[PDB]
Amino acid sequence: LTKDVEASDYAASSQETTGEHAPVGNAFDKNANTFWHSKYSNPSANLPHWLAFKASPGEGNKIAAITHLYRQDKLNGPAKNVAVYVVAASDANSVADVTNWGEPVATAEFPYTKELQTIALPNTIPSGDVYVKFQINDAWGLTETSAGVTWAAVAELAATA
Ligand SMILES: [Ca+2]
Repeated sequence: LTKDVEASDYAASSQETTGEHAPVGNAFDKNANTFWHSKYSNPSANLPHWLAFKASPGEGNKIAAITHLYRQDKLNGPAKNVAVYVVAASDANSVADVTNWGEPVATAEFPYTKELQTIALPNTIPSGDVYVKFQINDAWGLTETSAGVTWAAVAELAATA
């Protein structure tokens, strides 16, 4: 019932730890002020960028939604076109082991905003413990109409059940 789910075993396509302290862990710490950021220091990562983690909802429940909160400080090309993949935690030893994520169970286009975004998931996803990949295919520019940025940042990523 609209409640948050234990996350663990965090992974990212890339992360910045040189130019600033922005590891994947920043996206799961329940602090709006901290964010994961893609590696932009040289050699910089490119799109798509993603975060993944394990969601543990309890035995008799299923994750209903992924939530995304951008950084809150400024508008710096927030995520635009996103995709969520899901597999059963049994599918591998850890998040990082997962070699096939299947078809996106959900997509979303986010408005030009810092506000919290919710992506409801289909009930065809496995029950109980799941690995989740949140992937950013496209980003906003520095205005709505300028060319999209090549980097990504997320202050918080979470699953509800
Ligand atoms: Ca954070």
